[PDB]
Amino acid sequence: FLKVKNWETDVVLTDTLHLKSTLETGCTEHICMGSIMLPSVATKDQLFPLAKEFLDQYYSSIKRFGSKAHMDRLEEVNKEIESTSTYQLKDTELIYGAKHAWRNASRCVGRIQWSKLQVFDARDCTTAHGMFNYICNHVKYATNKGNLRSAITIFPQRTDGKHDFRVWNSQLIRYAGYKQPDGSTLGDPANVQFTEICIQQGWKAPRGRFDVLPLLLQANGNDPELFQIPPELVLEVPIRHPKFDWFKDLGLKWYGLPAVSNMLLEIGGLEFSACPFSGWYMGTEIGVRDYCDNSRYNILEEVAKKMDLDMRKTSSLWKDQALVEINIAVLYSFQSDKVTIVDHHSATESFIKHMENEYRCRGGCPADWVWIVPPMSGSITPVFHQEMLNYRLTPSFEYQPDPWNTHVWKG
Amino acid sequence: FLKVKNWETDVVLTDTLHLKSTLETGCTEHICMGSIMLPSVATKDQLFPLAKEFLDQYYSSIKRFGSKAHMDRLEEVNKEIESTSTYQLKDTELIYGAKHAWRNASRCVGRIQWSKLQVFDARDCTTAHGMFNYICNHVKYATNKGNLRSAITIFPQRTDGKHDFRVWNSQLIRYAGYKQPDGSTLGDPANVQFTEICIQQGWKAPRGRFDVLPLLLQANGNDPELFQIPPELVLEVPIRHPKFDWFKDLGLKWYGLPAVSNMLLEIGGLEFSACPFSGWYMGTEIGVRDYCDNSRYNILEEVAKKMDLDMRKTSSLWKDQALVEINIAVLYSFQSDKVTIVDHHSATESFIKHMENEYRCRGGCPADWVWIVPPMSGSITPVFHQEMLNYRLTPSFEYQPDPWNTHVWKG
Ligand code: HEM
Ligand code: HEM
Ligand SMILES: CNCc1cc(F)c(F)c(-c2cc(C)cc(N)n2)c1
Ligand SMILES: CNCc1cc(F)c(F)c(-c2cc(C)cc(N)n2)c1
Ligand SMILES: C[C@H](O)[C@H](O)[C@H]1CNc2nc(N)[nH]c(=O)c2N1
Ligand SMILES: C[C@H](O)[C@H](O)[C@H]1CNc2nc(N)[nH]c(=O)c2N1
Ligand SMILES: [Zn+2]
Repeated sequence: FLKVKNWETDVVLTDTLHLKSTLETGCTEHICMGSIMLPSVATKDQLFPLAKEFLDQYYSSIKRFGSKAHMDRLEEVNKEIESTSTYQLKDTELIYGAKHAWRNASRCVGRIQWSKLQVFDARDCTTAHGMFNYICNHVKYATNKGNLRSAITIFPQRTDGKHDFRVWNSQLIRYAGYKQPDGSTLGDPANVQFTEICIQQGWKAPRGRFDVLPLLLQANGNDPELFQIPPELVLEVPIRHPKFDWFKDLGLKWYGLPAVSNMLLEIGGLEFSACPFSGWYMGTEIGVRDYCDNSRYNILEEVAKKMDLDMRKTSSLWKDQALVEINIAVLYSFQSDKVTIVDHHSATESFIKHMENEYRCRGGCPADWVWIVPPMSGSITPVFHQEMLNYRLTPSFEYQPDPWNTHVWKG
Repeated sequence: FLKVKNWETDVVLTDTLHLKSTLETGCTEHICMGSIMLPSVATKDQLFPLAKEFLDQYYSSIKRFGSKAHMDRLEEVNKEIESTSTYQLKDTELIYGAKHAWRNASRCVGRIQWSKLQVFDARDCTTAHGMFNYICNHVKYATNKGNLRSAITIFPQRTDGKHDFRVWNSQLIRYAGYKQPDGSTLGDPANVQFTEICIQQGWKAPRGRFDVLPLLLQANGNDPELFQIPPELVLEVPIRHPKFDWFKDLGLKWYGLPAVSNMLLEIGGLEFSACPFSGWYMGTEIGVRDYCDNSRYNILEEVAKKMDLDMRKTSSLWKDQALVEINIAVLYSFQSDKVTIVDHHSATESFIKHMENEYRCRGGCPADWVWIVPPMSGSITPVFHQEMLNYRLTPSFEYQPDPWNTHVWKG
């Protein structure tokens, strides 16, 4: 019945939710792997315990634990796992499972919103075109004219393994990355291998900077196909500073909608290999990681110059100073456009408040300190000072291999 | 034989040193405690294995593993643990053990220096006055006119338990903290309970801000006694900015020498309860933690004002902007005074290089990501992007209770 302390407010909370934890973390009694980025077909025997566990907590949630309805649904799913060696989720069960996959995502600082999630049931989808249509309506709904709304679209679950629905993009909206004749890189270096796959499958690249990538959609295990998101559905924010008018000359912009598409949603032992989900951006993901990561857009070089900073000396903190301006500007631009965004102080304060609620009415909140603390100004945000216990609850979002490493291809 | 990756350079290194790990981390297979700050008399039976292990690696180090000298020293220490149920370290063994306690300190970003350590053997000390004298010569030597040098002074080891040598200060040099009649706090709020103990034992407090605290020294389990470090031995740096002359008006200064005095040094199963050790400061400990921690000096309030920043809105990043100036100033002040200091970019780069050396010639480097990453500008330093394995090797520095919670007092 462990305790976690906050070393800024002296607040203690008691965690018992970790007792319901099931999966393994990577750590042992003699080694901690909490800074490792990714540490490590199904059968019908394994499937009923997972189904039972999920069903027991779902009916526990609607305040009908063990009622006739719960007992009949247990027997019903049991027999469906006899008949088909799989089963199907109720609409209500799918919405509960998705909302709790988010709720349980220990690397997510935005979970105070977890119960406000819009679930789009695309389990009737059969083709890549159908996926494109579903994905388009997700983008339009979640963007909502810049008044962004959280959403997830859930495609058919894995069955045999070789019939998988997969979005090959890592995010629904990403900027292209092309290498150069002189060896360097234009666009987004993260995506250079994906940008090349698109071209290998027929993409005709407008080889510039902020070129939105096309979708690569694989349906029912078939080879994936290219589709272009109507550019009117792709909302973008131009980045200006509220002081420095040379900022516009920098010519930077980002897309409004963060939408992860490469993860796996697990519910009651069922695996949804395509489940794109979207929220809104925290400022630092664009301004610190996207723009100033050394292997991403890498703009500290220029923003420092155009401020005339002492770049000769490492200890002038020219890099730090240019970093704060960039994030004031990303924020400023998004807000003056009514496009939803959150600064890393408001987001981290909300997560402390979210943590308090979870410990009260749930007995804990799995949390990954390495990922919750923002990538700048860490100790002036309250989560730096907050002990967190990390553990794996289900339903959950999991990593999965890139599909071009697994897909027994064909044509 | 685990692997750790750097996600900025794609470099991989292989860790086998973790196999020599002995102590437990707090984590299990189902919970990770890597963000918990402090997770959890000796006998003669437990003592020989610890002595043997330490001796086997010491003689392995001087390239005489298993020689006659090693076999005789094993038998000699064995028999001394028969005779006294304890044993005594050789001068060479004490220096090796201390240097490796540092080398093994997974929370320390400065370990590239671990083999340059000056060891002061105070095991002949018998009185609090003798401790004062030893501590004074440590301060003078390590300060070295601002050309700081690393050092440790090792007082008699624990024997029965009730005869402990302890420095009651948490650091040799700290600023006093006094509460106020109006409820607030002057000085350093961290130390308000220690500042009060000093007064309860007879300290006459010059109730101001940067008042250097007196030593509280307990010798051979006796009640501790107060001593004032000659102020000429306490080097201090006045904090000015290289742009903002209102900075001097702020009237800030810090002491040059970071010297931890409350930790326990463990060598071959022997426990040195008083082992003050000192290096030089990394800029962010003063400028970010000491000055801008909410429960420390808490100056973001004023530095923001005197810059005229948008403090009405949380998302103006006024706090971030005022943070970068303060750390440019702490650094600038220390350097213009020839007083050794390191910026968080140079320090974190050196630790990557140190990590590479350890994996090569040692098979690993225990490392605590939560503590290695600096408390500001985290992801623009290379350690943010560096996976680290944490594990506990011995010799080691350990936490221990504050002595005023344990000391069976008297007079
Ligand atoms: C509501 C607005 C949201 C905000 C402000 C937010 C914030 C964040 C941030 C800053 C990250 C770190 C991303 C990174 O550094 O790679 C993250 C990760 C994550 N978010 Fe949230 N998020 C939001 C909505 C959502 C939604 C709707 C879901 C799922 C339904 C979700 C699930 C996750 C997951 C699973 C991760 C982990 C990604 C990984 O491990 O690579 N978030 N979130
Ligand atoms: C050579 C210059 C050094 C630098 C730049 C340096 C840097 C640091 C920093 C920034 C911390 C974090 C302190 C905190 O946030 O509380 C730390 C912790 C630590 N340092 Fe180093 N250090 C140096 C020398 C030393 C020496 C000489 C020793 C021991 C002989 C040492 C042992 C430790 C230990 C044991 C900790 C952990 C303290 C704790 O867990 O609370 N360091 N160091
Ligand atoms: C591989 N890391 C995952 C990842 C990469 C990105 F690019 C993101 F934008 C987000 C993300 C996702 C959501 C729903 C909200 C938010 N604020 N960020 C997550
Ligand atoms: C309880 N945390 C430990 C702690 C507190 C402090 F105030 C320090 F200054 C240091 C420290 C120690 C050394 C040898 C070098 C350095 N750069 N910092 C460590
Ligand atoms: C090595 C380390 O685990 C890696 O850099 C992690 C650190 N924490 C992070 N935290 C967030 N939010 N996003 C990230 O990509 C990372 N990267
Ligand atoms: C909760 C958390 O473990 C605590 O704030 C830690 C985080 N990392 C730290 N890292 C350093 N270097 N120093 C600290 O005091 C802390 N505090
Ligand atoms: Zn761990």
